[PDB]
Amino acid sequence: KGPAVGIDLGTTYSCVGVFQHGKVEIIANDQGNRTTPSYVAFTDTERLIGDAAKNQVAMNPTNTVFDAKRLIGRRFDDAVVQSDMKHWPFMVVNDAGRPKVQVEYKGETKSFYPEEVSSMVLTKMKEIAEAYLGKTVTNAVVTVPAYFNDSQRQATKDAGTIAGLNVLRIINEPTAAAIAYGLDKKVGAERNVLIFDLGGGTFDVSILTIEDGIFEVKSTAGDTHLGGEDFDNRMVNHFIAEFKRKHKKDISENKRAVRRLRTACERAKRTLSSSTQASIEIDSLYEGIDFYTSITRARFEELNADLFRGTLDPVEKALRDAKLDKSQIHDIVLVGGSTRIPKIQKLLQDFFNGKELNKSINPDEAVAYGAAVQAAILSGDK
Ligand SMILES: Nc1ncnc2c1ncn2[C@@H]1O[C@H](COP(=O)(O)OP(=O)(O)O)[C@@H](O)[C@H]1O
Ligand SMILES: [Mg+2]
Ligand SMILES: [Mg+2]
Repeated sequence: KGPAVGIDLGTTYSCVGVFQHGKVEIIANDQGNRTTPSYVAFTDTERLIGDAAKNQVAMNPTNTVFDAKRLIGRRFDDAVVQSDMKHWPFMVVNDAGRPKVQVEYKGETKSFYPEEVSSMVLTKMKEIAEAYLGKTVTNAVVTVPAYFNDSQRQATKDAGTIAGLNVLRIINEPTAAAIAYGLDKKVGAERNVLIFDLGGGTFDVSILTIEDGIFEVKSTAGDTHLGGEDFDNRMVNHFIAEFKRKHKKDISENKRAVRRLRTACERAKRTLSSSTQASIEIDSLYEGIDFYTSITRARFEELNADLFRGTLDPVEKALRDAKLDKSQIHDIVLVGGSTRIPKIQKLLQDFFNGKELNKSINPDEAVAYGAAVQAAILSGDK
């Protein structure tokens, strides 16, 4: 038993919540973080997961694993797996039709099914909740993309059982997100909700119709390769070029420097959702040279402008596929870290002619939050 937890097992970041005393507690990890990166690192001594794993990525490119969700419940020959393989710095191999991640670990070669990597991320998530709860955690609602097929669902469920979790339910991320706002508890006459989920690596738009607490996916739209990482990349390019003019050199081909630069860019991006200017500071970036710079919000918004404006296309598409008009949407919910960008909130709001957004719950926590809630309903404690 214990309390049952909600866990958003995310493409790039995951989050665990628990409903207690009438309230969801989004649980902070060991580093104080309310979301934890979906990273697994192998070194010659130890196995790292989350913040630890990501914190050393620039140092250990080829043995740090991530993106395991893009492999979950799929076969090695899947054309999606085949193109994806070409951007990961880690080695992916075929095991009798099944993809496996191949790493070096303590000097030995080892290999893992997606559901095993995802099981390690769910372990770190279980242990977060347990350290907060001072209890063993056993029961969990785990979330998945609405477009997820029965096999993808089943492998995630197995990710759970391998982490030593009993998965009370696999629920769609955009439904969780609607639940966290209490949208499944309105008044009779059926409602239309749009979930606008812009994450680290993926963009999903969902239209959900809610009839007396029952939830139906009318349409889903989006882009499997649009997310915060892409805005970070437009920044890396700005900065690679900036070093050329300032310091008369080209860092492009140094893996480590470009990664370290990636990390500073990601962090400065987060600051620009709150401030109009952000500083970058990197001791000894390329051959001894220190990099000090800044980036304004206007220039961030400039490097990314097509990407941000373009997020409105899947919105029109999803509205078209749901046989719905703009004016027929009752709530718009923001899900995903990137929806904290004021520009994107401006595009989305303008499109909906001034309609208010549901944005009071941190968008990178709304999935886990609704899942925490649904988990307490499924345990009886709600
Ligand atoms: N404050 C912010 N402003 C802009 N981007 C943010 C902010 N906070 C987090 N992000 C971006 O959110 C993305 C993470 O999305 P999130 O929903 O947490 O993960 P996932 O897509 O894996 O579910 C990352 O690219 C991250 O840098
Ligand atoms: Mg997500
Ligand atoms: Mg708290």
